[PDB]
Amino acid sequence: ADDALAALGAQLFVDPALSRNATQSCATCHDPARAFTDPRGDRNTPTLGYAALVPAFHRDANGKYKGGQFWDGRADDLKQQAGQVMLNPVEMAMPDRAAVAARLRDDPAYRTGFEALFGKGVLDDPERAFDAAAEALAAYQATGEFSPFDSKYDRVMRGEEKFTPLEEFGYTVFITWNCRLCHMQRKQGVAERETFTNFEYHNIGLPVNETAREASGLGADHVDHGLLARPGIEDPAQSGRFKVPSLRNVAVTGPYMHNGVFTDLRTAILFYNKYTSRRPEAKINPETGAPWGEPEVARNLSLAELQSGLMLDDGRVDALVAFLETLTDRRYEPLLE
Amino acid sequence: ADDALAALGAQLFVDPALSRNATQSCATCHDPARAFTDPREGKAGLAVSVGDDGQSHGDRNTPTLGYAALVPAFHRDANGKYKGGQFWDGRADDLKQQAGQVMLNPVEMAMPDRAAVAARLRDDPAYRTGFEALFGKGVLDDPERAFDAAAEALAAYQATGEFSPFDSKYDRVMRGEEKFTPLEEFGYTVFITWNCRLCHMQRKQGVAERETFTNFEYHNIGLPVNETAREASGLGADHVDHGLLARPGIEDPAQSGRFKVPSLRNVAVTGPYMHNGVFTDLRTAILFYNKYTSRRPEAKINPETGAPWGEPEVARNLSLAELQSGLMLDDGRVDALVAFLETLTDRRYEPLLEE
Amino acid sequence: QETQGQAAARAAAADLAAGQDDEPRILEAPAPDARRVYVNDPAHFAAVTQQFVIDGEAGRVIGMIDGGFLPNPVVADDGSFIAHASTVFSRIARGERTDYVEVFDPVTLLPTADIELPDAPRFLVGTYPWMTSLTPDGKTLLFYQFSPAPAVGVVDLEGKAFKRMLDVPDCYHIFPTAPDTFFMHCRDGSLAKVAFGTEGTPEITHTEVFHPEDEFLINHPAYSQKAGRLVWPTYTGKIHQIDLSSGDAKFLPAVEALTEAERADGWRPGGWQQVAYHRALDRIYLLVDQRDEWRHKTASRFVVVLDAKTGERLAKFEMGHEIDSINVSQDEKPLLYALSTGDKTLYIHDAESGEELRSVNQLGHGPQVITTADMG
Amino acid sequence: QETQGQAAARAAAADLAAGQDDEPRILEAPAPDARRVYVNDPAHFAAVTQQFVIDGEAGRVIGMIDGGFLPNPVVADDGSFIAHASTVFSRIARGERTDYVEVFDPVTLLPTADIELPDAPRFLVGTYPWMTSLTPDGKTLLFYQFSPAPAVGVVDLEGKAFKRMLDVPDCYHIFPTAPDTFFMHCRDGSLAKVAFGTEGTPEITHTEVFHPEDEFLINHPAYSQKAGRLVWPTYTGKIHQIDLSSGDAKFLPAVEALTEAERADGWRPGGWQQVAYHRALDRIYLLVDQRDEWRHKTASRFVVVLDAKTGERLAKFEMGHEIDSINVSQDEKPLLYALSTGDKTLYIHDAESGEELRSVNQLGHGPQVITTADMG
Amino acid sequence: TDPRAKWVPQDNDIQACDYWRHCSIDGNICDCSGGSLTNCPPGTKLATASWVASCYNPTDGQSYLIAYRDCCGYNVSGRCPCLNTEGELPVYRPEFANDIIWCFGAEDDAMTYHCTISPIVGKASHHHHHH
Amino acid sequence: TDPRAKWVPQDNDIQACDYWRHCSIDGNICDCSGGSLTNCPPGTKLATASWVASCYNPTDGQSYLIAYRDCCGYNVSGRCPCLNTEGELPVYRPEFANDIIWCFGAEDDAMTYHCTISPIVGKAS
Ligand code: HEC
Ligand code: HEC
Ligand code: HEC
Ligand code: HEC
Ligand SMILES: [Ca+2]
Ligand SMILES: [Ca+2]
Ligand code: NA
Ligand code: NA
Ligand code: NA
Ligand code: NA
Repeated sequence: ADDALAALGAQLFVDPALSRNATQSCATCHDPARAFTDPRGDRNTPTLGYAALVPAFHRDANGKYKGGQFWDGRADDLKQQAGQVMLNPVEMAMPDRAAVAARLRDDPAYRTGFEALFGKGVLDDPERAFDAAAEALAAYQATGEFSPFDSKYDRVMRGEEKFTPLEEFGYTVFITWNCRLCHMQRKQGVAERETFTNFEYHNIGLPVNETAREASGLGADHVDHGLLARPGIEDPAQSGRFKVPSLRNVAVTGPYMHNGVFTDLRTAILFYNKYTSRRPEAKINPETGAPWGEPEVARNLSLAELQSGLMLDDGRVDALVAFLETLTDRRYEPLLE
Repeated sequence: ADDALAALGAQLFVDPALSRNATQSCATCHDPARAFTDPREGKAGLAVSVGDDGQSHGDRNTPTLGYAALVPAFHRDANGKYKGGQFWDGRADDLKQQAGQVMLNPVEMAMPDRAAVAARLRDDPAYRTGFEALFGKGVLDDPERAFDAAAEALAAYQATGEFSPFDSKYDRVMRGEEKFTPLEEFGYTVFITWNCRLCHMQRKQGVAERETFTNFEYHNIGLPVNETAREASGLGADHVDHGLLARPGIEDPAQSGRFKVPSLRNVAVTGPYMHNGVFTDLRTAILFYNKYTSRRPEAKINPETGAPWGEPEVARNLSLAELQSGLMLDDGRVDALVAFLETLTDRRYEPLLEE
Repeated sequence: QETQGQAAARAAAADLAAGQDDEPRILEAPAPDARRVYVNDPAHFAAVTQQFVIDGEAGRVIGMIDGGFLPNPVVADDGSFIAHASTVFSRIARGERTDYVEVFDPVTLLPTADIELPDAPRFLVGTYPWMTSLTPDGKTLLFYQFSPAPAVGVVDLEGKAFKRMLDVPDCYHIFPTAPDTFFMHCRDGSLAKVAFGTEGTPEITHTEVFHPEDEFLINHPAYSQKAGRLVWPTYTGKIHQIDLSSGDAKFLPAVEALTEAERADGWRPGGWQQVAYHRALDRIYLLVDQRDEWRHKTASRFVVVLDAKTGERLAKFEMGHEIDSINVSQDEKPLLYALSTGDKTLYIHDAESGEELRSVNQLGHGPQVITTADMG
Repeated sequence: QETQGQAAARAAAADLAAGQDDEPRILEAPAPDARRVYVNDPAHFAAVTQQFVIDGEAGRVIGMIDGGFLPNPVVADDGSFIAHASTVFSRIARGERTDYVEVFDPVTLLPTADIELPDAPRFLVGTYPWMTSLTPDGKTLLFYQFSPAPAVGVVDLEGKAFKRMLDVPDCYHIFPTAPDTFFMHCRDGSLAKVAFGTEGTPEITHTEVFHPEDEFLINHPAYSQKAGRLVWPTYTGKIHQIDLSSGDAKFLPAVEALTEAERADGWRPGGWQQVAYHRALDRIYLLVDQRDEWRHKTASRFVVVLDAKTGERLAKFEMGHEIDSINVSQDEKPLLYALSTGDKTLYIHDAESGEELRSVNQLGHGPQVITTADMG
Repeated sequence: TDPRAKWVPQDNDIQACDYWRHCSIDGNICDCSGGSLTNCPPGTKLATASWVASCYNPTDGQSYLIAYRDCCGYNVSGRCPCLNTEGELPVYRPEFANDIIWCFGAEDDAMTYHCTISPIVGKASHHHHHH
Repeated sequence: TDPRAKWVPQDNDIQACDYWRHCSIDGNICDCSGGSLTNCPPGTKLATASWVASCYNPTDGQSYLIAYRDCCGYNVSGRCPCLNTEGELPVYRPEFANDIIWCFGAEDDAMTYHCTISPIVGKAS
């Protein structure tokens, strides 16, 4: 049932029959050749790699939200996410659960596969069929293939090899500068399966991505409120906050941030200097030669963490890039420059 | 010489032939019954004295002669502070020069010139004998020598023990003959720990052999004009008594308004107080110093008048470093200082303390 | 047996082996309780100073408070806050002086008020606890001024504002008994009762003179505001007790902390906070030793404990260190605190047996003043 | 044999017996000379600190200067003034921060300038002499800033005004060589020459890289501004000498303060100010001891003396105490100053024989920095 | 006691200067002024800046990254003073340097030094300093 | 050495706590920070206020009044600390009390304690 459930999810994952007009599968936007992101909507498509390590969405005892799926956490976990994305008009866009069940019923392999795991006639019950498909998709993403922990960083932490001087400097910067306040699992101690995110929600004051927003059709009067958009969240302190992404594979999953606003990994690193540096250049996005832009949501910024008092000089930017490239899974190392 | 010269001075000191109309001697204004000060009521009370012409009033209060012989000759010390001399403004270098100045001053003894003084000395057979034995035959025919000799004799007389007996209760107590009352002892401790000691003790540190409760310096403590005395003196509403700057030869504007720190010996019996006789009562002179330290409204009010003390006559060069001590004398400490200053009264003047 | 440092190592090691995570953060002090004790370090007149907040049960520093030049600490008896009157200058020890009162939350230690006192009015003196004092309701702080004359400053902690200076006679120390009344000790040997309003000359009355000029009352009497009991030793260990709990001073019989034989053999109190008073047991504790008559500020090695009502000696403890100040917790089976200025160590003893239980070292440069709350 | 305190007692007794009066007053320090030495006490990171002014010939404290948190002292080589950049806060160690430069008259010790530095721009670090530096004409003080990035502030001592901050690369320390030029040491192993105007980004030029990334250059090199000589030891006692006298860096031949045999037997430099240089003798002094490679900040008990031109060892002195910092006077027959942080004492040695002549104790809480003027 | 001897870590007392996580501490141990091994005392401000050392833990034979953080905004505690410098590099390699007052990022711009905490942030070592 | 023993004056070293003029000093001896027995160190301000003690001089068997004065406006010197209390009375007899910071009258309103000088002002009586 473990292997079998995941194997069913693997077949679903590449099947365009789960899309409104049979045009795209999960693999369309999450290409395994590109760390399960889009090699070719208002938000950037995130990697599926290591998404299975994220806890279910919850409010912790200090009142911080953590975990969940989607950039705004609107899904509790992978199973709930799969159901949402199959029905979401901006992704798979299936009109309803009965339509999904009907596509499944049309395929003799799915009758066999789903009945063996969930019982005879499961595909005749739209709620049970849809829930089973979401569960199989979640199981598939929870396999080792999606989270293999075989990057250079992994090998170095196992003592199998060593960082280069530049990578070791980048590692030391990462763990002593503000990056570790958000892009490490734990506050202290050593994580067993580190994915370079504390699963929290933070507004880092990103500007709108003009061209993506234009193309989304959402209208220029649209504002993306991040976590506040999750149904049931009403707390106005959550407005503009987004889930901290895992930095695993980050070197190969550009463009960056929730809206794809920066094309280059170095730009994403330099953005943090806008909070710390007094140089005129720290104000300028190097990809455009113009000021970064005012925050899309000008409240709830994580100023305590971001206004660290220290600017990254170019050498430390080079070092962080080198360190972030060591978090690339083995099968993606050929993609590095 | 020594005894004989002082004895000649004793005779001169009481001789009204040294005044133009022969109405007054040194002893008229410096009455031995009143610690050598002037008991006579004039147009300004006891604040200022009346001269030989019976009309002219001085603009300053007649000081005691007791202990004036312990004052050093006038000089500038190496720190640029002036010290010593005679008169409230130091305009006489020493007692001998002071004596000549007062004999010729038209506001006081009013002798017209040295020859006139020599003429009076020549009229008296005892003076012919006394001066000739000390200064030589024919001294009284030379007005310069006669006059200088007379001033020298008067200075010598003031340097005798009678004028500086050191027999006050204070001196008795320091010799271990008696004890202070607890109130006197508290007054003494306050005097030596509060700012009074910075001006009214001979030395800055160490112990004086013959303390006279003055360091002989010149300070402006910011006193107002005594208006009834200033009216009596006739010097005018626009007059400013510049204190030490009025000494000939002193030209430094920083000396304006500074007067010689008086010895406090016999202070309890020599009121009224200050260089212009402005305060009748000893307690009022002590309370004056609280105007620099107390924040209470009453501290700016002269208790004798019920009005503000008054603008200083000279607002520049005040000794603020010493005066603005940060600490106010409460009534207990004022009582104590009065008791202590009363102990500086020579034995022969103790009966004056009753009144 | 295991020290705090050892127990903490054992716990962090257990956390590490178990993979337990915790967030680095700012701790809260534990809730004020009867066994909390504060030690102030005037640091031998340094321009800046420190207070240590100590759990007397565990013998653990649980927090600190910085202060300026010779600040006066106070601690509300009910545990609700602590405060001090303090003084700073614009260039360390020179330049513009600012005197101020800070009020602190007793768990976060954050200042909840900072109240400027106009015209730099604090009396700067080696620290005497009853030179700055809270009223019983905790709403007002009263502080002493010496220059230009004795005066008492009134600070409204509730409204967070300086109110006024009161003129007083030539008197010293401030023992509040009500929201608007306190007592002082006067140079003439009486106490003065001062009842004051927002404006107006305060009403001042004096007791009879209760000691002559050659009997010397120490700068550190004990005062229990909740009992209204003022316990005032002299240099020889004679102890005056004054009951202010009715609002007017009633005098109790004077007692002797030392026997006639001990005084003949040179026993005298000495130190800084030489006396403590436990209110529920109605017991007095006095630091004493054999000493010359003018070595009255030296440390002592003994504490005598006496019944306040009868003067009967209940114990004489050999403290085993050079002790400058003592105080007690005001709970049932109290701790006796014994602070060494030279060792910079608070020794915490069982007050019944005198036994040293534990100690807290490295308390600044010259710690001198112990304060506890009477929460009962 | 007769100590300063005994000689003073005799003089006071003679004045009393003679009836000599004298006015209590504020003394002037004796004129600054080659043998004056300054000791700065960072007091183990206390919020307020002290500098001691000492007559090295008599071994006497002749004055003191108060400072704030981790101040940087500088001493004009010609004796005409001293200065520091210092930091205070409005409530001891909390509240609004003010950083400022004070210039002092070297005989009355009165501040003759107090120049605020905007936006609290100093680098707060355990004290390194060459993190704040005077230009050779004394008109300009340069100080290092670390946050948000390496930078150097320009303070005009003549006009008494902060001027501006200079952007620099990833470099450390400030060695001025001209009214408008200084050098810094860069992370990449080069020195940067920085030449600055009234206005404009400075002109910055790097030297060749002169040491590899695993050769570690200590925080306390010696620099003689009058010689243009930068003397820079590494953790192993290899010594870089850089000649700045032409206005550009010329790298002199490397010299080893320790032999290969000594290094294999564990000898390494260690302490705080580990290195001194005498300009007239062209001589290098280094504090060294046997120590593990990561005990480089512990005290050392030996000094080696070497000829700067040949590297030849001239002497090896057993200092007799745990010494953290050294320096020398710059006159002929120099003194060798050996400061112990732990003992709070400056030991004053004959530099030629190395023998201890005298010492000055009670130098605050953790004294660490010695500064002398090069007046010849 | 021999201050120049190779430092010998222990895992039995966090208030002592040879406790294994203090291998590059400079200042005062927070646990001695009302903090704990990894928390600041009340009234102080926890800096976000840090310095790091790879400290060998004798208990388990592993080397852990300790990213020291200062607690700031109070005068130095004066209790449990310690200075160790295992793998400590000069100021131009500031990620390893421990004379710097690492109070950046502390609330209220606190920048005075009170004490330091010793939290673990990783299990690694460095080229210049490995067990 | 025994702190509780009767204090024993000497007239041979002014930097020691048993020097005869220090009989009621509280703080630090100015001679140890660049002052002298009776002068303040540079940079400090001489108070005009004083406290007094009668101190016995073993050189001449005379008791003299020492009118202590503080030097003010600097943090406490930390060198030669001493505290003696011969004849010292509590704060309500302030003229003999020595825990008070007697910096009144110092120039520039200086009120922090640096050290104390020990000048004679008279013979005791
Ligand atoms: C048309 C492109 C597209 C298709 C097809 C698509 N996705 Fe996504 N995926 C996205 C975008 C865009 C987001 C982020 C959307 C947001 O945050 O609102 C997303 C987010 C997710 C996430 C959240 C990961 C995280 O870190 O937040 C998961 C898991 C996910 N996709 C899985 C799936 C699965 C399983 C399928 C097939 C059922 C699927 N995707 C189909 C574009 C797509
Ligand atoms: C205050 C928490 C916080 C801090 C500190 C922080 N980040 Fe981030 N980071 C985020 C969040 C949240 C996002 C997603 C922001 C968004 O898209 O709205 C993000 C996005 C990124 C991305 C883009 C990842 C992707 O998949 O799009 C990179 C690269 C990154 N961070 C690196 C760093 C580095 C390097 C540092 C240290 C300079 C750092 N961050 C500091 C919270 C933080
Ligand atoms: C008319 C009254 C009068 C007569 C007569 C008089 N004096 Fe004076 N005496 C004064 C006054 C007034 C002063 C203060 C004047 C001043 O300071 O300007 C004075 C001051 C002095 C002083 C200075 C004392 C001090 O402390 O400054 C001496 C000495 C002196 N008189 C001695 C004499 C002698 C000797 C005679 C007789 C030759 C004499 N006086 C006659 C009124 C008089
Ligand atoms: C700054 C120096 C100074 C200080 C301090 C000082 N005095 Fe005086 N005192 C003087 C001078 C000068 C005079 C005469 C002033 C004048 O008349 O112009 C004077 C006059 C007096 C007189 C009047 C004496 C007379 O014969 O008329 C008394 C009484 C007196 N002082 C008492 C004291 C007492 C008591 C204190 C301490 C509370 C004190 N003084 C402080 C300088 C000082
Ligand atoms: Ca991306
Ligand atoms: Ca008179
Ligand atoms: Na775009
Ligand atoms: Na919502
Ligand atoms: Na009149
Ligand atoms: Na003139």
